[PDB]
Amino acid sequence: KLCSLDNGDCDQFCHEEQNSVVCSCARGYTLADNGKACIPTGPYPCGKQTLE
Amino acid sequence: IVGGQECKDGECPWQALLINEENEGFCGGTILSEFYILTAAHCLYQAKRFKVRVGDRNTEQEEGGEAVHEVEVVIKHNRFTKETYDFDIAVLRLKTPITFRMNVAPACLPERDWAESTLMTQKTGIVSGFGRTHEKGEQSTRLKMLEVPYVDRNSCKLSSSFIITQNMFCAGYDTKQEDACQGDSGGPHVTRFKDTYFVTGIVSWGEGCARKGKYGIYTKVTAFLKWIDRSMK
Ligand SMILES: CO[C@H]1CN(CC(=O)Nc2ccc(-n3ccccc3=O)cc2F)C[C@@H]1NC(=O)c1ccc(Cl)s1
Ligand SMILES: [Ca+2]
Ligand code: NA
Repeated sequence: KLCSLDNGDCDQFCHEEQNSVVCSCARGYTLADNGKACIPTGPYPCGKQTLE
Repeated sequence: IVGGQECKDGECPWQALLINEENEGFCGGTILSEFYILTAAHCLYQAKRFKVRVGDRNTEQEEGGEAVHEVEVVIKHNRFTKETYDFDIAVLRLKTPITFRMNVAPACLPERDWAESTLMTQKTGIVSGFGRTHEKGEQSTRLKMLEVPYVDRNSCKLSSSFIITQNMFCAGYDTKQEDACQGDSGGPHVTRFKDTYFVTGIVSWGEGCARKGKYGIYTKVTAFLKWIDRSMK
């Protein structure tokens, strides 16, 4: 796909790689099985407001 | 911060405040991990001895959750100079790791190419600090936050009496009375992308605060992502 269209449907980082989109996540998150979503590995992942 | 609003609870948890000997804040910083704080290189000349406060939103009143952390190693960009204010970035390693908690948590470092094409192309970013609330006013005891438009490089250069480098960007308003100010230096400029906030700027400098036809000048973090990386390992 393209990263310039809805961020390749990634939650975080997007890169174009062989005519297709590859998503990735910041440290403290692991890429979902769906290859789009970023799942935090602990209670205070970076860049998330502490609302709860 | 001139204009803007106080951060609501948990809204600005990556904010660190640098405090001199007299326990007074004089610069901000951004929490990057349990051991590291990002700040401005130019802040390290405005005090020899300083510490790092986190979890604070109201300096006058002490709450449940604030903490002070001593500085272990100061890592200052080797190319910063007061002459030019270029390479205006430093990292600090604390003596004791932060415990993340309400109002205390790190901002994310983005991947560079994605940040360039995706974060720096947003309409606006967020800057935050306990700095002066007017050019000639006092610092705020409440932590404030402010949305600032990204401002085009050419326009910024024209507006400016000092050289803007590729390690700087401009953000803020032409005449609207909102900006960062003395005391916010070193603090966070972050950009929100789908509910996650990524470090994009470091409050760096400005001619006065919120002056008409002058913008806020921020260190361009994307130039320094590898540098911050090396500094933290
Ligand atoms: C009243 O508060 C003001 C007073 N200012 C004092 C000051 O020295 N500002 C400057 C700092 C650096 C520079 N500068 C930039 C490039 C090359 C040489 C050089 O000297 C100019 C300043 F005016 C700094 C302070 N303003 C700010 O910190 C900011 C305003 C908007 C942002 Cl973002 S930081
Ligand atoms: Ca307090
Ligand atoms: Na202005």
